[PDB]
Formats: sequence, structure tokens, C-alpha cells
Amino acid sequence: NVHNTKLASTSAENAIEKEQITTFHDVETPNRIDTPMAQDTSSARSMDDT
Amino acid sequence: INLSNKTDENTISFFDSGDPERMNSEALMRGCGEQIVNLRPLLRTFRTINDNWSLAANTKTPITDLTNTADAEGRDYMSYLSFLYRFYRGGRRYKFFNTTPLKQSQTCYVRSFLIPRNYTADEINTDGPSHITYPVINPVHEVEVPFYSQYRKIPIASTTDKGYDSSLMYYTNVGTQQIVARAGNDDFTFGWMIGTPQLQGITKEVAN
Amino acid sequence: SQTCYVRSFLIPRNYTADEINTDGPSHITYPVINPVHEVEVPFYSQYRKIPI
Amino acid sequence: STVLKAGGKAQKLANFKYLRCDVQVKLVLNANPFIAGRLYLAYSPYDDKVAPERRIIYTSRAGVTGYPGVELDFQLDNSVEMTIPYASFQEAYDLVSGNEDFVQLYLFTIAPVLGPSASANSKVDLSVYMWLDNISLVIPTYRLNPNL
Amino acid sequence: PTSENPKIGPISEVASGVKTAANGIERIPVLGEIAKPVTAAVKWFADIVGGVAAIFGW
Amino acid sequence: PTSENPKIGPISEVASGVKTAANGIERIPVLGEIAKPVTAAVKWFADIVGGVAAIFGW
Amino acid sequence: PTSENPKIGPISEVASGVKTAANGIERIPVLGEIAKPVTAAVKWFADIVGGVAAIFGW
Amino acid sequence: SKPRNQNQVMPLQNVPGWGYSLYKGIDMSVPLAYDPNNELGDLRDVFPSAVDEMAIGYVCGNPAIKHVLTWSTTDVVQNPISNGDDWGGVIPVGMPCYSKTIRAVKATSTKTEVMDPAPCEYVANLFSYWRATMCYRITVVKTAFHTGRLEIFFEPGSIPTVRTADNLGPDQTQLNGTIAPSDNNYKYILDLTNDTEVTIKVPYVSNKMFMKTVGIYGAHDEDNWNFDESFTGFLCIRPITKLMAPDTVSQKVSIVVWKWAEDVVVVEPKPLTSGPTQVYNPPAVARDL
Amino acid sequence: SKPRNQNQVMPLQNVPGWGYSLYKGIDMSVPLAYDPNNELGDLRDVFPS
Amino acid sequence: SKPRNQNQVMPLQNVPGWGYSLYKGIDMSVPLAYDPNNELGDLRDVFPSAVDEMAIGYVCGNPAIKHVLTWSTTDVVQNPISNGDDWGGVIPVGMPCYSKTIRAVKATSTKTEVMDPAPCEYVANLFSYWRATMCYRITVVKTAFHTGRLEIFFEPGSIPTVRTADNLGPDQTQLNGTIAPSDNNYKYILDLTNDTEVTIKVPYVSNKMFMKTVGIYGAHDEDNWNFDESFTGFLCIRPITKLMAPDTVSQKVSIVVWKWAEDVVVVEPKPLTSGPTQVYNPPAVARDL
Amino acid sequence: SKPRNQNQVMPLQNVPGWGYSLYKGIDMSVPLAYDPNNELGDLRDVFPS
Repeated sequence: NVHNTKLASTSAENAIEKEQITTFHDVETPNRIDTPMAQDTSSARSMDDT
Repeated sequence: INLSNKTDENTISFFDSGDPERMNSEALMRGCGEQIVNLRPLLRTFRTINDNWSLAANTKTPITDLTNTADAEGRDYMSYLSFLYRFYRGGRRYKFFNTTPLKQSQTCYVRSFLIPRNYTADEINTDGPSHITYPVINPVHEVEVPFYSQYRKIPIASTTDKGYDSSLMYYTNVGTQQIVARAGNDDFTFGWMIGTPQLQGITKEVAN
Repeated sequence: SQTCYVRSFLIPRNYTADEINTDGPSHITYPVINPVHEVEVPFYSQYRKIPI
Repeated sequence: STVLKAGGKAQKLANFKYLRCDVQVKLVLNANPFIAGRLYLAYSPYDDKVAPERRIIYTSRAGVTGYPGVELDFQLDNSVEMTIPYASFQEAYDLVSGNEDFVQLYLFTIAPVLGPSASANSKVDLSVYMWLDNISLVIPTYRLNPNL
Repeated sequence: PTSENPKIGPISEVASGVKTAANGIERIPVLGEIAKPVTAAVKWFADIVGGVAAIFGW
Repeated sequence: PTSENPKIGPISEVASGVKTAANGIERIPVLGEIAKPVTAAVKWFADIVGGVAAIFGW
Repeated sequence: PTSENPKIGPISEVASGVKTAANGIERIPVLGEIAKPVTAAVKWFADIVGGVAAIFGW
Repeated sequence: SKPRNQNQVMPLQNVPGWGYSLYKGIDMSVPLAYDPNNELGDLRDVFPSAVDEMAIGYVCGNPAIKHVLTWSTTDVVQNPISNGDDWGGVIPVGMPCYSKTIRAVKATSTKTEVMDPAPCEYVANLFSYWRATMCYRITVVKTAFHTGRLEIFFEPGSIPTVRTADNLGPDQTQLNGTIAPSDNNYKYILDLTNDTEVTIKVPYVSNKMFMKTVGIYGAHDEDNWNFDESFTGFLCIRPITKLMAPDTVSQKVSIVVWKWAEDVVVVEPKPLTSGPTQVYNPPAVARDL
Repeated sequence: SKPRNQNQVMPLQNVPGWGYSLYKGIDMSVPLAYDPNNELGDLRDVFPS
Repeated sequence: SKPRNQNQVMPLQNVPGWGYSLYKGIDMSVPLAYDPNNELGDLRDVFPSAVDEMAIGYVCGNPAIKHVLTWSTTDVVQNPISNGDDWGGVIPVGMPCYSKTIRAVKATSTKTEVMDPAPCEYVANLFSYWRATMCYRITVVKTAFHTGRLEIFFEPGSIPTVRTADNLGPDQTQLNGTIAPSDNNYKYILDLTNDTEVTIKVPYVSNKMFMKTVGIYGAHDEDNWNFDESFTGFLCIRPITKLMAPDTVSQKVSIVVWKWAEDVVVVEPKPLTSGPTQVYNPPAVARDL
Repeated sequence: SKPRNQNQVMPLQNVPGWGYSLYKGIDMSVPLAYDPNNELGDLRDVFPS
């Protein structure tokens, strides 16, 4: 509803996140501020392959 | 009762009022005549950054000498709004209204050149595209600077590189005083939205 | 003076010049090439009607 | 830079030149249920290279909270995840010549830690985790950043 | 209208919707003198509700 | 649009493709505010890819 | 071409008849950049061979 | 070949810069370019976000903290919580600013007033009149062992003030349950047993179609009308039930209030202020001006 | 790319304020506004009658 | 018969020469001719070639020799071949110029710097920023009895330089296989047993959309940033295997390098230089200025 | 919202009173009237004939 701001709030009460090596267990799903309608403002993907 | 500190997302409005857009549109029809819904149109408008900008004759002046202060002041919309953002792109437009109170020569003429930003006049040639006016028949020198950039966006901070975007160089054969108004082209805009700075209000002197 | 110019600004009614800024929209003319300064003031009001 | 110089990532960036990356951040907080408080985690691009009047420092609580951030309450949000996008005006970060940072992350205190008028137990402990996202390593080179 | 000027008038005439001798004593509804309600009949309002690219600065 | 000026506006209005109250709090995609992709929608790019005689100096 | 000016450009664009990236290294026939042969394509030549009354002073 | 003119004599006006203050029109600015049809492309893959950050609804929709109050176990019921921050308990409802501090430096003592604006206030300062639906998120920083009842009621009209020579502030003595009963006021009684939060939207109500964007600018004992005329009313936050807290937790809680606006309308592109829009650049030390 | 002018020489008259005493015409008054198409609405619910 | 005016008052601006710096528009130049529609015909049977010699792709596509190196049997492996010409072994990748000589004449000693540009460099000097795919044809002048292996590898970024008071040059000590390994560099190992030639196209790669066209103009110990910022990197030509040659042939070979550009883009029609575009007219003798 | 000019530079001549001696043409005389389209009617029942 609001912009640029994550507001403290409740969430699901059993959150397991896995990031590529590590596995997080949290009491509730974290409050996450991501970027709205994000796009790639670089050209590296156009220069060569990774 | 259960022991917990939680958030139920309770929301309330205080009146059985009509649709806000109805009332707003009626109020505009009755007391404004227009509707501002975006702040880019304000960058398309021209606003004054200096009512008296004095120049010395036969001197190539980069307009940075002025904008570097007119941006920190916050008087125009291109400056006031810049304090809300971190990026910008696009070109700019400047108008120079002549306010010269004396006749310096039988032929007064004004000339504008391009120049990379943050350069000096002794660091650039006078070739390239140009615009020339004669304040006696046309006291308004209107010019536009495109977005000639090595980068798709320009930050509002200091960089290691220099000359990565274009600016304006101003020349005159006589000492002219001018009202300077600037604005953005049909392609200028800002980037990230960030927090606000503090605002300065009325100032007073008090002989305590 | 070598350059005469005329300028018009907005202002709330019944104010003084020391009570308002000089920002906002403006119109400027040069009486020597255009001796007629034509300007229009919209109805920027807190009220739908104004009494006399 | 804070992440590239951590976790042995510089070893896997070595012999490359350009990088486009989004930074992923995660806090994990712990406080006994008898302790309260609130923090604001915000990021300011070019805060170390922009004029002071434009910094997230040197402005007001309202301005600070106007920056992109997340509320971190002790008894509501024991963990928060933040994503900072690619922040360079350039087409990619230079890992060899341009040793530079483009965004500064701050952790602010809205309300101080509130506990009983005791001792050693009225406290809160945090731990910050960082990694990258939306990555692209493209052009190889023989040069290195001595700053790793 | 017989006019030897190709531009018969300075402006484009707008119809009213009035059924009364304008110089007569009978009342004239002032809303039938012109159509300018909260609709696309007004230029800026049509610009807004039609989402043109100029209200955004483009 | 009821205008007594034959030129109702200074410019030619361009449509957006937006489904939102512009003064509302909901996000607005800035790409739907105007169509200016890498296409013949841009004047100089259309000039190039259409091979007009002016880009050659004729 | 999306332009808010009714006059999208200063001039009337003329087509070329070219099948090449103009900024490319492949040759470009300069005769396909414009059609101005000895024909009615040229204004004064069309005036002559069409026998207009102006070439005689009328 | 050379016929005669048949056009009429055009009447003209040498008025350069006609409508340069408008946002729409055909600009006579000469481009220092190669192509007259020079035009950048669209904004795809320029900024980190394809959202329009320049719309008033996206800026005025960015909330900011304006109040952080301290509700102690001593706070009396039906008395505004006035501990911790300025404008204690009272929340002037409006897009303009209501709070300002005075920086006094030196003979003489030069006084300049500073403001702490949210994005809505930053935007409103650019115009003369405003109209909007004001939204407030009232959060309480507590534990599961703090309990209490909080009353947030809306009162329309001017605010009781203790007017000073350089600032304005609320009179907490005219806001007690005796002088200011909430029995005939729109309000929301919030239980803190488990919940912590309530968002409150206040639609626009006034005998005016638009209020002023002046606010506290130049507001003091002598200049006080525009301030009262810049807001639709005020909220007051009073305890219905004293704060309940054992001695195992804090004897106080912090009340955080976020502010933003919805259904926004701005009227005149000129401020109402004595002077221009000016950004406060904090000097290096306290001796500078 | 840069052709030649083919228009004729317009005859003109520097007569500002032409027909300002008439009720009909196109006014050259510059509006101190945001929109050039600034225009109030109709008179519904303005006056008592 | 004589009706009244119904036109409005045109607003105007006495701005002669509006957009004269653009390439497109309607010119108000009066022709000293008979016909206003004076126009030449098309270019059939005017020039010896019906090709367009004015396109950037046809000019920047005309190659020119920029390096003629001498690879002796003494040249060490994994060391750049630095004998015979300036900028030995190193090839700054870009449309601008990288090489210049100083003509010093006389009291005082006036120094003017001269450039040796290929058509791509001549064109780039006319603009502020460039972007292109740089193509290099590396030929070896040898016999069927010379053998060897040649390593041409691309390194992105700034170049190691020995900066002087009036010029810049490569530091050959920071380009040896010890300090500058080619193990993580795009490269092409060329066998000289029978072949002599390899054409190498280097696409555009940089953290910038456009590089500068300044190059070596005014480049020296103090002014060195724009030079580094005018190129995407550099090639280095190092022997993988020493030159093999019996005593019946020359103990050296010449390495000829042609340079041209493809997929060219130029941005600003104004140079980035301190001064204008100036052509060096070699004086009659060495005493002139 | 504020695009660029694409019109050319008009050539002009400040020649007021162009063709005032002719009987046909568009007169630049300002009427001291209310309506710009002020025009009398036809001659029915004005003169005896």
C-alpha cells in the first residue's frame, strides 16, 4: 500500500529460507523491502556470458 | 486472552463521505481549473534561478558557475525536487532575458556553445553547434542542451570522471545582465525516491 | 535605462509585497518592442465563489 | 565492497573486470520477550560522495524514515530482508580501477531498547548476513584489486 | 452565413441548447448555455481520465 | 472537448495506455506512460531504418 | 511516430530504396539514396517537359 | 512566373517567451544538437525501478515518522501523551508542516526556523492550497505484557495553542477529558493487550474546498491565522486506561506515528510563503549562519 | 536534408491589442497558470440560483 | 468587397538563424540563381565510383598501417615486441589516436604535437564520444623458413604507462609474462610455420556506453585521465616461442598491423579538445613554426 | 508536454497599409464596436427606391 517502506507486521509462523548454501529458520516470514518493478540497468549481460 | 504482541492491520476512516475523487474534481472545476498529478510537468515549466546574472565582455562563461549554487539553494523546481532523488537523465533548457541597463556597443550579440560539464573555458574549443541572438531585436536567448552522455543516468553527487555529460557555455561581446530561467527538455526526469531534507523558513535578527 | 522590462507575478489578494515570494509563474514583456503587457489571472481559490 | 571483501568472494571475482549485482541483506534479532524497541534499516546511494545537505545523515527523523528501509521491531520482526539494487550510474562495477562504493547501509534507532530498571539481561543481539543477487561476471583480466 | 472572409469569425462557435429569446424576460438556465460538466468535455479533465502522455511530462 | 478556439490545444495529445488514477497511490508503470521503444516510433530511428534520403544529406 | 507537435519534422521525408545498415561497412549505392534522374522527378525539368506557363513568363 | 501577393496583412505581437511558465506548449528553444528531432528513448533499463517516482501519489504516499511519544505508567487518563516529542499527543491533520525548531546564533541573535517535513509536506510546500485524505499509522512499541486502552479522536477546527514569539505549540490544559470530552468525536479505542497498530485515514472535511500550505511557516503569536487555516483539525491521543506493566518490563512504551497522504490535490504552483523554497544546509558548526 | 525556403514574404502590422474592446476574439493574454487549457467548470452548485 | 480582419494577433520572435547548426530544416538562404527550385541531378557519371564515400562505415572501414614492429631472434618470450616503432607491442583499442610526436623548434623552444591518424581516428577527432567494434589485421613479413608462435591477448582497462612531460608511452616492464600473465585473457595464438595473418575484431566492452575521442591530445604526466578513458583496453603481442630462423634468412621479421572500425557510432558533433580541429601543414624547413 | 519547434523561419515585411487603395481585400481596420462580425443588413426599406 505504501512506498519505499517496510512496516513491521506479523506473518506466517514457520519460515524456512534456503540461499544456495545456507538454510535459515525464522519465527515468522521476514518483512522484506525489495525494489518495485526492478530492471537490469547494466549492460554486462550484453558484453559476454558469465 | 493469549500472550502475544501482534499486528492485525486494523484500518478505520472517520466519515461517511462521498468518493474523494468526485469531491476533488468538483473542487478543481470550481476553484483551480487544472489538475497537477505529476512533478515532471514542473520540470517542463520554466522557473527563475537568478534575476541578475552579470557577465563580463568577451568572456566564455560556463553556466556551471551559476547552477552549482542554484542547485544547492532550492529555489527552482529542478533543485527543490533534486533533493528528493539521487539520479537524473535527459537534457535541459535555459532562457536568458536581457536586463542590461546600458548601451555597450552599436551591436550587442549573445552566443551559446556546448561544453562538457565541470570543464573550464580554457579546456574546450568554441566549435560545435551554437546559437546566437541579438538582445535588441530578441532579448530572450532560448537554448536547449541535449543529453550527450557516456552514461544512461547521471548522479547528483561527485564522480571520479569528468566531461561525461554535456553542458552550456555562454559568450557575449559586452557586459550583459540577465534573468536566467531553466527547465528540463521533454525527456528529463529523476530516479530513486529518497527522504527529504530539512527546510529553511523565515529568518529574523534580534538585538538581544 | 538601456533596457526597460515589465514583469508580472501572482499574489494572494489583499497581501503586501513583503508578504509573498516572487516565485511561481510569471510573464515578462519589453515595452520597446511590445508596449502592451497582457496577462491573465486564473481563479485559484479556496472557495467556489468570492463575495464583494 | 563490504560483501566482496567477505566470505572468500574476492577469490572468485579475481581475474574479472566488470560486475552487475544486487545486494541481499538479512538481519536476525534476538531479545527476551521482556525487552522492546524498534530500529530502521535504510540505504542511501552515494551518501559518502553527495553533498552533506543531501545525506541521510544531516537530515531529520522524518527524512531518514523517508528513505527506503524496513521497520525492525523486537517482538514483531525478529528478522528482516532487504534488497539493494545495482547502484552504479555506470554499466557495471569496475573491480580493478574504480575502487568505489555507491550505496551506504545504515541501521538507525527509532526507539531505544526498553527494559526493566534492573542489568545484564536487558539487551538485544543482532547478526547481519549478506550475499549477492542478479550477478554477471563477464570480462576477464590479469589484474587484481590489492584491496581484494 | 454570407462572408467574404474565408474565416467567417474569430472563433469556433459552440451550440447552447436554449429554447428562449435571449433578450426576453423568461428565465434562461445557465447550464444550458454551455456544456462543461465533469466529463471529457473539459480539455484537462479529458487529458487526465484518458491518460495522455503529457500529464506525465512526456 | 468544447473549445471556441479551433486549435483546442497547443500540442497533439498522445495516448498512454494507463489504467490508474494518475493522482492515486497505486504504482504507475512509467513505460505505459509513453511508447518510445527502439522502433519506428522514434523519428530519427524511423528515418534510419526506413532509409530516408535526408540521413545521407539529400 | 509519436510526436506531440503536429508537424513531426521540419521537412517532408523522402524514401531512398536502400537495403543496408547505413552505418555499416558494406557499400551503399549513392544513386539509391535519392531519385533525381533526368525525368519529371526534378521540378524545373518537369516544368520544362510539361510545358508550364511559367517558363514562358506567364 | 512572378504573380502578385493575395495574402492579407498579419497582425502580430513581439512577445518572446510566451507561456514559458506553463508545462504544455511548443518551446522555441534552439537545440545545440545535430537532429531537430533529437529525443531520448523510454525509461526501460535506466533506473532500478520501472515505477514512476515522480507522481504525487507515489511521493506523498511515502510515509515518514513525525511523532515518537513516551507513554509512561504515570500518564493520566484522558490526558494527551505529551512526553518525548514536541506537539505531544496532538496531530494537526494536514499535508503542510506543523513542527519547527528555531536555530538562534549570534551584538545580536539571528534566528532561522527549521522544518522536519515528510514527503507530503515537502510537496505541499511547493503550492498555495491543498486537499487530501490524510492517513496515519499509529504503532506502539511494547511487549506482550504491556496492556492499555488508547483513544484517538478527531476534533475539527482550530487547535488550542500556547503561542510564542517564534513558534506555536499545543495547550495541553485545554485537551483534558474535562475541557475536551471525546463523547461527540469520531474516535477509535485501541486495545494493546495483543495488538499494536491501527492505520487511520481522515478524509477531507472543511468549509473550504482547499486549505493553505503555509502551516507553521512564520507562525507565532502575531502571525497565527494561516496556521489554523492550513489544517482540517487535529487528532489527540489520550489514555482510556492507564498503562499496565509489571516491574519485569519497561514502565513506558513508545508511540510511533507514520504520516502520508492519499487522494491528493494541489492547486496553485506558487507557494504562499513570505520567501522562496529554501533547503536548510546544516552548517559545519553551531557558530555559522 | 536542409532544403530551401519556398514560402513568400508575409506582410504584417505590429498592432498589439487588436480588438481588445470587442467581446469576441482570441485573447493574447498570458495565463499565470500551469495549464494553457485552464478553464473553470459550469455553474452548477455555485450560486443559489 | 473590403471585409474586416478575422485573424488573431500572431505572437512572434525575431530570431534569425534558428537551427542553422542542425543538418535538417528549411534554410532561409537566398539563392543567387534564376530558379528557386534550382537543384543539381543525382551523382550518376560524376565521380569515378557510384559508391557513397561519405558514409562513416566506408571511411572508418578504410584500413591504415599503425604498427610496423621488428621481431628479432633475440626477443624474449612473453615480452612485448617493442623494437621498430613507438607503442611497441601494445595496441590501445579505440578509434581515437594514441601516438603523437613532438616538434620542438625555437629564447624559447615551441613544442607542437603531431598525430598520425587513420581514417577512423580522423573521423573520431570530430566528435566527443565514440563506440565501435575495432578490427585489426596483424600480418607478418617473413619467409617459409621463419617459424614461431605469437600471442595476441586483450586486456581491458587502463594501460601501464611511462608518462612524460609532453607524451605518454607504454611501460614494457609491467607487460612481461611474470607481471602480466595471459592465462585469463582472451587471446589468439598464431603459428607462423606457413600462415602469416590473422584479423582480430574486438567488440565494444566498457562500463560506459560511449568512450571519449580525446586520446593522446594534450596527454602527459599531468593530463592523463581522458587518455585512459578514451580506450576500452589494449592488445599486447608477445612471443610464445622465440623466432626460429636459419642463417640463410633474416634474423628478424616485420609485424604490420592494419587498423579500421566496424559498427561505428559517434555521439556529439563537437570535439572534446582544448582547441579546434587543425591540420598539420608541414613547413618547408625545420626552422619554421 | 513541452515539445520543440518544428516550424521554419517566416520571412516578413513590415508594410502596414498594403493595398489600401484597392477596392477588394481584407481590411485591418479595428472596429469600435461590440461584435467583430458587425454588419448592417440589406437595403430593403431604407431608400425610396
